[PDB]
Amino acid sequence: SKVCQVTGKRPVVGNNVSHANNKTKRRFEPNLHHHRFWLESEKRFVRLRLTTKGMRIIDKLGIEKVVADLRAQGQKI
Amino acid sequence: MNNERIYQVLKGPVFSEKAQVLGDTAGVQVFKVDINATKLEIKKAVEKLFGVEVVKVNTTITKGKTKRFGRTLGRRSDVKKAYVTLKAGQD
Amino acid sequence: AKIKKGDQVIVIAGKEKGKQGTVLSVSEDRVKVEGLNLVKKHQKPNRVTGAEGGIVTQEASLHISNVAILNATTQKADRVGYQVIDGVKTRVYKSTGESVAVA
Amino acid sequence: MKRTFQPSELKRKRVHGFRARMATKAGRQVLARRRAKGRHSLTV
Amino acid sequence: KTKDLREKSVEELKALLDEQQLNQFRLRMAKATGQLGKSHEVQVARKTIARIKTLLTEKQ
RNA sequence: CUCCGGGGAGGCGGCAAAUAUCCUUUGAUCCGGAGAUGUCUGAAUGGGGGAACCCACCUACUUUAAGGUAGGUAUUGCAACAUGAAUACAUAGUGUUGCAAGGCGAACGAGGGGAAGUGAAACAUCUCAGUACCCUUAGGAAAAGAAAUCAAUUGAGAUUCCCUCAGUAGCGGCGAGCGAACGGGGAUCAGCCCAUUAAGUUAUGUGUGUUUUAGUGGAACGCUCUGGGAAGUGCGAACGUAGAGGGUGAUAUUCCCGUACACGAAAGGGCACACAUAAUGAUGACGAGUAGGGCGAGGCACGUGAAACCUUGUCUGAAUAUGGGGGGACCAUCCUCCAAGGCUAAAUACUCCUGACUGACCGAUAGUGAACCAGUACCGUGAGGGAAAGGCGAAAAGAACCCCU
RNA sequence: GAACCCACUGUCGUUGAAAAGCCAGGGGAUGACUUGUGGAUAGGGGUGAAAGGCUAAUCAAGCCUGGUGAUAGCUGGUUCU
RNA sequence: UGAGAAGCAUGCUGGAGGUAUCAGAAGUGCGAAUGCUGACGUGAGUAACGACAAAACGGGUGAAAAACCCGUUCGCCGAAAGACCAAGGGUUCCAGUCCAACGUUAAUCGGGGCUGGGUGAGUCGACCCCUAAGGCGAGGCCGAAAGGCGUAGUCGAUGGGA
Ligand SMILES: NCCC[C@H](N)CC(=O)NCCC[C@H](N)CC(=O)NCCC[C@H](N)CC(=O)N[C@@H]1[C@H](O)[C@@H](OC(N)=O)[C@@H](CO)O[C@H]1NC1=N[C@@H]2C(=O)NC[C@@H](O)[C@H]2N1
Repeated sequence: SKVCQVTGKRPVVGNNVSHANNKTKRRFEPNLHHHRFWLESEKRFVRLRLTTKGMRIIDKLGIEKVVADLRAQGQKI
Repeated sequence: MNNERIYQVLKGPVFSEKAQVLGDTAGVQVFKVDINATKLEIKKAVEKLFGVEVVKVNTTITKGKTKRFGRTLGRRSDVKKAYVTLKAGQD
Repeated sequence: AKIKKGDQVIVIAGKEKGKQGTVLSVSEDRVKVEGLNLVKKHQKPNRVTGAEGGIVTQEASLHISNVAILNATTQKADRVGYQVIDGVKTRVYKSTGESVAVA
Repeated sequence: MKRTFQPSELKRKRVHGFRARMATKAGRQVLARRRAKGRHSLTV
Repeated sequence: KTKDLREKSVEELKALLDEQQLNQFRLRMAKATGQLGKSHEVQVARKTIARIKTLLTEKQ
């Protein structure tokens, strides 16, 4: 399903609101996509399904820290 | 085979005109047997408990009747019969 | 306040009130007393066993509360209590406290 | 004339049978409702 | 009869079980043929078998 | 079926009589506690399958014939061990052992989605309503909880529930409608910690207390009349820490079962307290992709409104105690608190169940659909729908025998 | 032109023998044929050599259970002196 | 007896409950709603008794015979109105016994009631080995959840195998 591995983001529900104030159900979806990251400590590429905010967090903290954190939550990377 | 099953296989004789004629003329004994008894089981049981020689065993199953006794409907159990042919002159 | 199979009782209620006899059986809350409360059964003949029928007289049970044990010394109705004499429980007459006489 | 009910035991069991009901969650809910109502017979 | 069975050992109990089962078969056959007037012996044997099995599992 | 305890004259369950065999004072039936056995289907788990069936494999013992007995053989997750590619180290993958989970079931809890009929005397904003329904998942309760909270004499002091404030202040095609807070009075009261780690909670073992699962004793009425039958009439007695109730041939404190009261446990279970040993609390050490901001939505009584505050799908993005949040646009001054880490009982919600007690609740077209062999008969492919039907007599004493047929 | 598959005309039947038939005639009958068994497509959906036809004797939106005791400025009824 | 809703007394039936006065509470009063449930009328002893292939007589049993049994005649079908298999049904099969209800009439008869019998396989069929359409599906891909699809496999005859 559409879940970001780094942040846990998922689609949420909301409304389309028209000019006459008609309200209809809608969904907001994350900016999800697949990306390969080079893990040097393991000499391999890891493929993650994540968002652009996930990429920003990886840029901030390093891929090793993020991968260790995700493993600590029971994610089989 | 164990003696427990050996003593449990055979239930009793059959008393009817057909059974009597078969016993009188053909050297055939008709038994009521356990519903799950096999032909080999019946052969071994008869041979052990009567000291005769069995040529062959024929088995048939008759489904129980459903009758309205009083105000309630009841059903009888299925009965398996065994035709046991003895060798030459026995029993 | 038990009534047992061999006691001597006197009827205190019903059409047999005032008569006495030996109890023949106690079952549930009903008691049969020999010679008392007789009914006439019109027995049909039995085809299988022969034994042609007829009008027979037999005892019918009364309610257990309709009889009382008879005190042999006083010839009066009485109630029953229990006393632990020695180590055994024993029935006694409430009027005089004597042990119930085995018949 | 040909009427609507044309019996067939195999089709009856494969469509409405115990294992067919057990195969889906809606069928298991059907069995739960019939058990709660106390039906003497659960399935065909 | 329970005490009498109880003093016996395992081997004697296992033998008595076979004798009682054979006797049960004989009694059933006699009742089926109709040459058995007294009928309580089938119940006695049926209870004796159960008592023997109970004592066997108790001792083992 | 076995053992232990209770009980003491009968019993072999009911419709459902009757008969035969019988059992039992050498202790039966029956009652309570603890064990033994416990076929097949069903999460069903050795494979399969149209539920109650079909077909198997491995190991050990046993038989002599085409078998028997005992055990093992599902999947997934975790851990240990062994093995092991592309590819050199490795990794993926594979196997064995051990541990755990799955399913069912009332209501209450928490979370993920979420209508329309209707009202507005039409209808789209709005209402109905976060209701009905679907989905996931706990516990005996759950959730919340120890201020980056309110207040506005500079005061209060965690959370939850009830009464009031008040149909007030406000929101609203300013329509129909929706509808607070502050303060006050009550219920219950409790705080403790972030790496040598707290309160608390859960298991196990021992001790004490209490309760529960059979049971025992248990007072005292006669005569007379009516009557098929007395408990009713008339007369006179007795008990009462017992005049609750039920039965007995009509209406009984004293006929029976009981009731007040006084005793009672081989053995097992529940709860409370204390101690002892584990674990857990506890991968967490003062909180950065965080607070705040632009765009789009949601929640707040509050529908974009002068709209503060909370949540975030998207794009961004600090200061870090000489610092930061709030006080309903916003600024200054004052007051107040310390977010981006946690645990925590009670007052609160409910009834598939167990025991006792109660009703100006019904009495067979009523009361459950069902007082009775009812979720049955019957109807439908199926989901599903769904009845009718109580009363001889105190006691069967349920009509021997004769007559017509 | 028989079996088989259809259904053009007429009488009868219409509380029927039958909730669509009988009888006398009629069309196709080696093909775009008829038929058994077992499967697939599910409700604003399916399927349709197309009639809004068919989807269990029900179809301009199947059936069942829930919202639900929908709403009805309409019709009926509303019990002794 | 009273102005009324109603009250009072008593004969018969019935066989165990009823209840003044004054207060108190309501499932408190029925002719209608094409109202609901049960019972019973009118039509009326009226229509009808289900293919127009068709019956007649002698004897038997029996309470009773147009319908049952035996016999002698007559007639109808004969590409089905005969003989089988699958599906479906489930004891309807056979014998004895009974006639209330069921049978569109009666019934001694019956697919009706009651009691007892009856289905015998190495070669027939199923089971079994094999696969089609299609179903399920270890891992896997996808999806708010439920779930959708699908690989290796595993089922599935209407077909192949003594
Ligand atoms: N001058 C003229 C003379 C003429 C001459 N004579 C010739 C003549 O012409 N004669 C005519 C004959 C008349 C008639 N034909 C005879 C007849 O009919 N016999 C019927 C015989 C069989 C009868 N069916 C049996 C029957 O029904 N049992 C009932 C039944 O099981 C059940 O009842 C319900 N609810 O279903 C039960 C309720 O609990 O009660 C049972 N029974 C009970 N009794 C018991 C009791 O009292 N206490 C204890 C308990 O045992 C009680 N249960």
